[PDB]
Amino acid sequence: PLRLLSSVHYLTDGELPQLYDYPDDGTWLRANFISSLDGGATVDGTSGAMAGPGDRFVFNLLRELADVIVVGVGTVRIEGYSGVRMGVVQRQHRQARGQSEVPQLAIVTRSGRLDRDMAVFTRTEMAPLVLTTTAVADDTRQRLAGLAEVIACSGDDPGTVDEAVLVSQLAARGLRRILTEGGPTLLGTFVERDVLDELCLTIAPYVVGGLARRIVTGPGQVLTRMRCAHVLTDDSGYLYTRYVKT
Amino acid sequence: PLRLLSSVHYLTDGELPQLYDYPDDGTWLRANFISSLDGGATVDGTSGAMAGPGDRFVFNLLRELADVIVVGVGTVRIEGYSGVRMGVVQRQHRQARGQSEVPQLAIVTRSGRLDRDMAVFTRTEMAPLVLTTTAVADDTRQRLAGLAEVIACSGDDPGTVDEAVLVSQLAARGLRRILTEGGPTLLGTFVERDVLDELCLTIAPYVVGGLARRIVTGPGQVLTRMRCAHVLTDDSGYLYTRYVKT
Ligand SMILES: NC(=O)c1ccc[n+]([C@@H]2O[C@H](COP(=O)([O-])OP(=O)(O)OC[C@H]3O[C@@H](n4cnc5c(N)ncnc54)[C@H](OP(=O)(O)O)[C@@H]3O)[C@@H](O)[C@H]2O)c1
Ligand SMILES: NC(=O)c1ccc[n+]([C@@H]2O[C@H](COP(=O)([O-])OP(=O)(O)OC[C@H]3O[C@@H](n4cnc5c(N)ncnc54)[C@H](OP(=O)(O)O)[C@@H]3O)[C@@H](O)[C@H]2O)c1
Ligand SMILES: COc1cc(NCc2ccc3[nH+]c(N)nc(N)c3c2C)cc(OC)c1OC
Ligand SMILES: COc1cc(NCc2ccc3[nH+]c(N)nc(N)c3c2C)cc(OC)c1OC
Repeated sequence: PLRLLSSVHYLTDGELPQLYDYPDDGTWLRANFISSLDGGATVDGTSGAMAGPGDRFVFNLLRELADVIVVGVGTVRIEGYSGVRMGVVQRQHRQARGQSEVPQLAIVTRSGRLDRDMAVFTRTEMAPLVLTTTAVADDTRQRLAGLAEVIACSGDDPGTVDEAVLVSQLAARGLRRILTEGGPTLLGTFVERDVLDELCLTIAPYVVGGLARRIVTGPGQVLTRMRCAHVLTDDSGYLYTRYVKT
Repeated sequence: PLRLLSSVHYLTDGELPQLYDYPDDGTWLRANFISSLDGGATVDGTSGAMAGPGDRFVFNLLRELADVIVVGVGTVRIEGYSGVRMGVVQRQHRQARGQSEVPQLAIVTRSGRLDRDMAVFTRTEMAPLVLTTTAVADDTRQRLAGLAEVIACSGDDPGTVDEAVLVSQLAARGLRRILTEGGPTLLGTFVERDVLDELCLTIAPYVVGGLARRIVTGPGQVLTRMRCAHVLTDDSGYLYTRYVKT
C-alpha cells in the first residue's frame, strides 16, 4: 500500500506557477509556512533560518501569485515585514495574469493597536490593508489615515474578526487569491474558522529541538483533513508540500 | 531548482524493510514519530488518531526491524504501552535477520519512579528494560525485580541519563538497532545529545490546531541538519519520511 516518491520532473519556471495556481474563480486562502522536521516554526525567534534558496524561491513565487498577502501583526513585527517586493519579471507575470504589479499586504489585528511607524506602512510601494474588528475599525482608520486602508472584518461580533468575513472583504476588494504567511495565531484562527483552503508547507530538513512553537498556535483542537496535492523537493532535502482542504 | 516528487514505485513487502534497513554494524538510533501538517504530535492527548493503516503498517515494520524499542515513561503511560507484539511472519523475519522473535521495550526514566503494575511489565512476552540513572538504578532494580532489567545509563552525572550512554548500554546488550517511539521529551533529549541518527516521520494529512505539542519538547534549541533519505506515500496522502542525520 506504500509508494516510493522520487523526483520525476525538473520544474521549469513556467510549470512551477502552474503547480501553485489559484482556482479560476472564487476566494482561495492559501497559507505558506515553513517548519522543521520536528514541527518547529521558528529558529531563534523567526522562520528565516530554516529557509534556504529553495524555500525563498517558492515563498516569492507564492507572493507573486497572490492578490494579497495576509499576515498577523505579530509576524509583521517579528519578521520585520515591509512592503512586498516584486522584480520586473514578477510584475510582468502579474500584469499578464490581470493582477496589480505588487500584491498588497493585509495586516490582521483584533486590537487595531498598530503604530503609524511600522515598515509595513513605511517601506512599501503598495499601501497595505489593515483587517480588524468593527469595534476598532474607525479609530484605527483615523490613527492610520494615509498609511493603510482599514477594513472591518467582523461577522456577528463587532469585537472580533470573523475570518470568513476577512476572506470575503479581501475578495470584495478583488483580492480573492489570498496568501497568508502567518503567523501561528492567525493560521490557528483560519484553521478554527475552517477557512484555510490550502496549506503550502516547506518542511525544512532540520530538527530544532523543543523550544520552537508550531506553525499553528492557539487553544484550538481540530482535525481538518487535507489532500496532498504535491510534494516538491530540491537538492537540499527540503520538501515543498501543498495540501488542499478536503 | 525544484523537482516534482511522484509515486514511482509500489513497494513490495520485501522492499519496504530494505528502505528502513539499519546499518550493518554499529548502533543506530532511529526515531519513529507522526505529526500533523501543522506539527502537532497529538490528537486528543495521544498520537493514534492521526495514524491510519499506512502509518500502523510502517510503525509495525520499524518495530519488526528494531532490536529494541525505547520509549519515555510518559509515552508508555499515555499511549498505554504493553509488550511488543510480533506476528508469526514478523517473528520469522526477525529470526532470519538473527534477531529475537520480539524486540524488547526499554523505558527511559530519570526518576526511576515506575510502578510494578504497568502494562509494559504485565502484558508482555519479553521483559522490558528500564533505562535510568546511576543514582536510582539500584532502588529501581529492587522495586522492579522480576519485572524489568534495570540499566543505569548515566555518564558523568549519576543523577541523569546520558543519552549516548543509553544508546551504548543498549548496544552493549546486543540491541544496537534502536527504535525510539517517543515521546517528545525523550526525543528532545536524543536531539540535544546529538545521538539521533534517523527520524522516521509520518506526516499525517491533517491540521490539528494549536493545542497539540510538537513531536519534540524541551528547552532545547538546536539546528541539526538532516538528509531526506526517502519519502513514501499511500493513497490517503500520508508522507512516510525518513531523514538521516548529516
Ligand atoms: N515557520 C513559519 O512558517 C512562520 C510563519 C509566520 C510566522 N512565524 C513565526 O511565528 C511568530 C509570531 O507568532 P504570532 O502568533 O504572534 O503571529 P501572528 O499570528 O502573525 O500575530 C498575532 C497577532 O495578529 C493578530 N491576529 C492573528 N489572528 C487574528 C485574528 N483571527 N483576528 C484578529 N487578529 C488576529 C493579533 O493582533 P492583535 O494583538 O493586534 O489583536 C494577534 O495578536 C514569529 O516568531 C514568527 O517568526 C513562523
Ligand atoms: N506524535 C508522535 O509520534 C508521538 C510519539 C510519542 C509520544 N507522543 C505523545 O507525547 C506525549 C508524551 O510526552 P512526554 O514528553 O511526556 O513523553 P516521554 O518523553 O515518553 O515521557 C517523559 C518522561 O520519560 C522520561 N524521559 C524522557 N527522556 C528522558 C531522558 N533523556 N532521561 C531520563 N528520562 C527521560 C522521564 O521520566 P521520569 O519523569 O520518570 O524521569 C520523563 O518524565 C503523549 O501525549 C504521547 O501521545 C506522540
Ligand atoms: C520581509 O518579508 C519577509 C519575511 C520573511 N519572514 C520569514 C519566513 C521565511 C520563510 C518562510 N517560508 C515559508 N515557506 N513560509 C513562511 N511563512 C516563511 C516566513 C514567514 C521572509 C522573507 O523572505 C523569504 C521576507 O521577504 C519577502
Ligand atoms: C500499544 O503500543 C502502541 C502505541 C501506539 N501509540 C501511538 C502512536 C501511533 C502512531 C505512531 N506513528 C508513528 N509514525 N510514530 C509513533 N511514534 C506513533 C505512536 C506513538 C500505537 C500503536 O499502534 C500503532 C501501538 O501498538 C503497537
